[PDB]
Amino acid sequence: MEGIRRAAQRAAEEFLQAFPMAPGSLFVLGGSTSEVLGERRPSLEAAHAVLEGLLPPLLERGVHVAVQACEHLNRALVVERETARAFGKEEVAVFPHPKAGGAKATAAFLRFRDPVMVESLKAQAHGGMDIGGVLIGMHLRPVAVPLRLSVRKIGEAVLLAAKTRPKLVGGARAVYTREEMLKKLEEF
Amino acid sequence: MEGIRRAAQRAAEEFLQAFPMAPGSLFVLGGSTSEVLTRPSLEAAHAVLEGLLPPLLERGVHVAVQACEHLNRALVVERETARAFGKEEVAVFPHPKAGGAKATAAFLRFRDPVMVESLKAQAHGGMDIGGVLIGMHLRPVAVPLRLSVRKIGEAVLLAAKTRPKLVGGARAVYTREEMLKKLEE
Amino acid sequence: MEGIRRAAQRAAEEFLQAFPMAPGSLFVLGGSTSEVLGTRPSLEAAHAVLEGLLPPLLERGVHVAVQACEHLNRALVVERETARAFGKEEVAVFPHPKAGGAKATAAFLRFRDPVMVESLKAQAHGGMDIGGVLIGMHLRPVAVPLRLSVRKIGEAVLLAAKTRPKLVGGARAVYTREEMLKKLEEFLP
Ligand SMILES: [Zn+2]
Ligand SMILES: [Zn+2]
Repeated sequence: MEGIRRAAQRAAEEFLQAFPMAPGSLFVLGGSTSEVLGERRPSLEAAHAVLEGLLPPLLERGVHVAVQACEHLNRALVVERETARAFGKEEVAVFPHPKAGGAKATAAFLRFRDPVMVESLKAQAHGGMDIGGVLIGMHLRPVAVPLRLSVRKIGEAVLLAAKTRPKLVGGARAVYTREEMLKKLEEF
Repeated sequence: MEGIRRAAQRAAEEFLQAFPMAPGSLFVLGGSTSEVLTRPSLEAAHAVLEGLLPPLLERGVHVAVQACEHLNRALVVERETARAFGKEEVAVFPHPKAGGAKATAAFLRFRDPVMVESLKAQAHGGMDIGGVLIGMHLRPVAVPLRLSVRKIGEAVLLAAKTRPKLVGGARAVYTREEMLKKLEE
Repeated sequence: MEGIRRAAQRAAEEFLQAFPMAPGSLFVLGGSTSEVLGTRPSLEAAHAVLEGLLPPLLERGVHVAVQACEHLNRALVVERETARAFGKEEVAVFPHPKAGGAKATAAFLRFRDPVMVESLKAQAHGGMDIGGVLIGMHLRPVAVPLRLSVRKIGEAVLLAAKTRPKLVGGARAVYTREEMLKKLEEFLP
């Protein structure tokens, strides 16, 4: 599953290269292991390979990671106790398993230190990835911006990565860069 | 009056046995001294507080005391509690005939008390002495606790803790074991 | 111009006298420099207003937000540390006089690490509105207008407001520690 493992690390590095997530920000991972393995039921092997490759890069930058479980658990997420506390998350009571929750949330639950399940992130993630068309947008804060990365797939699953950036505001006379602001000042 | 305190201490004792509230959590007390004895009693308020407060405070649990409905159930908390929990302070001073004896006894005993609008449903547990209701202050899901002490004085005691919502459909599981058993398959 | 900074300085001192804001509190400034002048904006008039109002607030550890005009949806300039302390949402834009006003632009130029934020989520404890631009949307309940001796800044009318807790309770309630102790006598032996 090395390529799953390898492709995972790559995307995480590419992502952070394009979106240098600061310490304390929050990252959300959603994905389907059945999709990662294609048409050949979930896979724990694949699950651990994805995490194996994806998590270190983010953890090294002190970025908090959340792993969304599937719809049978309402998409509650596996997070470290400290992340729930740092982000004011509401804990919900359930324990994931491949058949009820999925292999990726289950493997995350086993690999974390003091995992807890949370109802949602209250849409506070700053960036994240969707592996396999499971959807992760509900977890991201405005404004989500899809990121085209060179790594287009993790196994056979289509990879969708998104960063977030602030809303663009103000009317026809407004500007959006410091450079343009300075020109309006010279003109003034 | 010492018996009211003794029932209060046994209640607090049983309550924390079943729900060992951690440092930093919030307990809400609501109650009517009139029901413990329609005239409030500061004496009865002192006994209930002496019985309830020490075991909570020694655990680092924050305490809120709900005033009656004439002050719209605004509660008494230490200024630090209002700060840790992002509570909104309102302007009023309680007295037994408008606030009730217990909010009054708390306001006088607290180091730096403020009246707050509500706790924004943040409490992890509490007690209702006399059926005055405290549910609106508790975070989901409130689980009432059976304690041997069913009354304080002549007032019924309702005690409750809180716990996370149970979620997931028919295949979901709820204990680490059940999970393992599921992995082994 | 010095006349404008002096009226700003008097406004400030008097305001903080009537409402001694604590460190960590939040003050909101809104205004039209064109109104101060008595048309187009002026960075000089902005400069005079900020030099008069900001040193006394900052020395008390009060966080300051400066409201841009409606072309920028009244987003506000605040230090990044303030956006963070008050859980504010950063918005993407750069004010300039013609779009945002001179006051907000001067704040942005002067702050150390400025960011624009969408609103203050009505968390401000007090502020000033110079010229009738409105700042009430930024104040937490209950806003209380203060009458300062300083009524204008330049030609702009000055409106200053503090905030205080909602007064609650029915007919039997009391509102001072004094009234409370008296009510307790009457109950106690
Ligand atoms: Zn100057
Ligand atoms: Zn200066």
